[PDB]
Amino acid sequence: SHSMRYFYTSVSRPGREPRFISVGYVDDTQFVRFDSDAASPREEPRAPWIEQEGPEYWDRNTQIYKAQAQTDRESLRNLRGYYNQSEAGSHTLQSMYGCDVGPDGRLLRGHDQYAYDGKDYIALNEDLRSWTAADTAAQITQRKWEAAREAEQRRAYLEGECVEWLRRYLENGKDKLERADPPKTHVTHHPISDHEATLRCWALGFYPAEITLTWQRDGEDQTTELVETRPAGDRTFQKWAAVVVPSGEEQRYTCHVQHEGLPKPLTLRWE
Amino acid sequence: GAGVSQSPRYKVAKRGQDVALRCDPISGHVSLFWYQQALGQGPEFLTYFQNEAQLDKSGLPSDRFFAERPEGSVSTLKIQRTQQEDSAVYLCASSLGQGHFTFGSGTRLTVVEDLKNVFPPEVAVFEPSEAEISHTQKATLVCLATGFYPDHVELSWWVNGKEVHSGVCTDPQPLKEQPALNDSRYALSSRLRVSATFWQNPRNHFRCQVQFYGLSENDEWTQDRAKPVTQIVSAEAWGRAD
Amino acid sequence: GQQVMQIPQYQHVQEGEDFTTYCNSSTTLSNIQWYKQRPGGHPVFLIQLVKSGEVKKQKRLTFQFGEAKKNSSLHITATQTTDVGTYFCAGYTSGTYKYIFGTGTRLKVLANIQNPDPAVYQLRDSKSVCLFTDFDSQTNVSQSKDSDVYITDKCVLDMRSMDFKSNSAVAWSACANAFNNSIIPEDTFFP
Amino acid sequence: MIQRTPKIQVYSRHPAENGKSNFLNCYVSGFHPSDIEVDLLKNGERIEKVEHSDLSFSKDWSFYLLYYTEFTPTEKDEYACRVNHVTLSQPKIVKWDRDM
Amino acid sequence: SPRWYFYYL
Repeated sequence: SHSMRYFYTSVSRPGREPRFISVGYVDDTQFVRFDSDAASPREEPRAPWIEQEGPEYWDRNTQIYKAQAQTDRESLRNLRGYYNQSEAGSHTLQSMYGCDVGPDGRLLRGHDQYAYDGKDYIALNEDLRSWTAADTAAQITQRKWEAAREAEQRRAYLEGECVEWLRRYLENGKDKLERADPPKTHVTHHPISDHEATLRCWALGFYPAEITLTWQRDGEDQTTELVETRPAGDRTFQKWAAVVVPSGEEQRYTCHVQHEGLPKPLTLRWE
Repeated sequence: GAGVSQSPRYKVAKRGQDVALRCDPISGHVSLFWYQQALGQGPEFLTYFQNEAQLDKSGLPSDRFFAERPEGSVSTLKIQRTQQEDSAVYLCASSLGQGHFTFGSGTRLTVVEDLKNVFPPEVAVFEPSEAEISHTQKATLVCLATGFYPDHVELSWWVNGKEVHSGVCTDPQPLKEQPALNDSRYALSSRLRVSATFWQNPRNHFRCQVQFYGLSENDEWTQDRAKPVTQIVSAEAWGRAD
Repeated sequence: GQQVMQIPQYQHVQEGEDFTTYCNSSTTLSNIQWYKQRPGGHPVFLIQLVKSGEVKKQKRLTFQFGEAKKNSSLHITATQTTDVGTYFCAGYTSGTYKYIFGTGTRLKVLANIQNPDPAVYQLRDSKSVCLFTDFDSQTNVSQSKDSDVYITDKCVLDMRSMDFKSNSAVAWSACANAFNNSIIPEDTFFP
Repeated sequence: MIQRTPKIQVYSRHPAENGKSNFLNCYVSGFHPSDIEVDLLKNGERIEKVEHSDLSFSKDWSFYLLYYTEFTPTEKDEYACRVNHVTLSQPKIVKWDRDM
Repeated sequence: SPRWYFYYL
């Protein structure tokens, strides 16, 4: 069960042409990047297994990003019109598209969605035959797209090419992509007073990002301060859960950790 | 516009002369392609533009062929010092990358040895046989377009000033008048069949029209005969009651 | 490296009979597209297939994409005269900027003649021509190797308002001898 | 538009051990729009060579970035992350705590 | 690889 996604962002900067940014992911691994603000804008690798691609790959992708950027400039002009916004405002057009594959490597689902100024705009439905428009401006886009039979056009990449590239990347990156890193776990103790302490359960250097951390007191779930999962910076992730406890009762508390990389769930205690 | 535009539609070139073919893609289309299609054959890729950038020139057959698209809209395909082998339909297409791939109608280029070989058609209409009328109660008019070169014609029928399609078949292929010669002139036939009664109405006017595509305003002509420019040649008949 | 081939080169089929054209690619394709080119026109897109083994039906046309994505077919059930023209396929391979077109199959639809009435008529110039007409579609008209014996090949005209079709060929330079190089019905009328 | 204020987390790549080389991270997430300035501070002063991830966004369209530099933590040195965004009237400073 | 395909909202 794997996935590929491209995320595009165009941002208008009246007085300063729009900026275009692309990132690509396979699962939780960013692999490619493009930034129109760069010294000499080009697609660049961001994961080891993509570095083997020849110059033709980089050149082609670079030219795609440049052409997309120009279309987005035009799309931004249309959107400004649809919403009767003035020529002073900075605005944001976002695109996310790609494919999901099941364990058999076959297409599970395609994705193709857009947002204007942080809010849903238009999205291709799961059937890959119809659109959902978020408002009446989006319906202008919707009608034009229906007239052009846009969803049928999108099927070629979403159902074909997308899955082929995902499969190439899975094979080139087998080591890192098909294998999970289990969390390095441990529990820390932090006195608040002579009467109260924090127990914190750490999960460090795991991949992928999906993880479960729960605290139990005498086996009873304590639903805990839970932080949002954060990047370690080396393509692994980190997260922690903490519970405040009366001093001397630490021994009653256990942290339960669940992760794809663990043969079995882990239970830890402050000792 | 809403469709791909190409000009000229037909071009006669003297061997060794340069030609320039123009293409105007669908409004807003990022992608532009040139293809070459020999008579009766399939399109073959020449070159591809993404906006102004010529990203794939791999199909261009020699240095004599070069394309430009300076403003990422209109494209010009230039063929230097034309040779006979360059005779083909040149198709322009525009797309949004993978999406919306659409062809124009093409430029039909014929490269000829000497412009003195170029001749407009003679056109004649042959009136239905009385025998056919009595035997079948139908009446077939025949149109002959003869003596033309090169094969740059469009035949149409006009009844009372209005183009007709029902009851018509024009030959798909011209005949060689001198099949032994490579400079051969051409001939083509068309049939328009109507009911006997319709033919028998003297108020009915039948015209066979042949649009020929020949030499241009810019071409030099030295020969004594009228310059064989693009022109229409027509022949006609009125219905007859007795 | 890559070749896109189409077979057969041409096909003459009787109105109401079926037509099939086959497209092969030597390399694996991402997707395949089919085009029709009406006589004297240019290729216009019919359909695209993406998935191995995919079958699409578009009116009387059935399109099929093979399991290895190297082969496709276009099938017409009950061909009509209006289906005449060249059918072209085109392959797309990911990574390139190119549509690669097959060599094409030309479809010629022979009309079904309800009431054969083979005849040769003479027509006179408005300012001399012979019309062989109303023969069965099984007739082939031949060209003579004479300096000035011009014979056109047969075409089918359709009197739409009368729901009537007819074959005919034209010869010019006597009508009795004009079509002597052809095998014409024994009962051909020479008025 | 709905403008969303950044969430900020400041943490080390590995558990801090004084004297041992490490990476200092500032993760800014859930913000909109995308314009944002982020500085890493040592003892109040801006760290000059700081690297960052490329702008990406979540399922809800909100943006996220990671700013990082190499550092060697000590017991006396103070580290922080300083963020500027349209939703902030004042630059927001979050101090690094090795226990989080 | 990104999709070779362009559009306009």
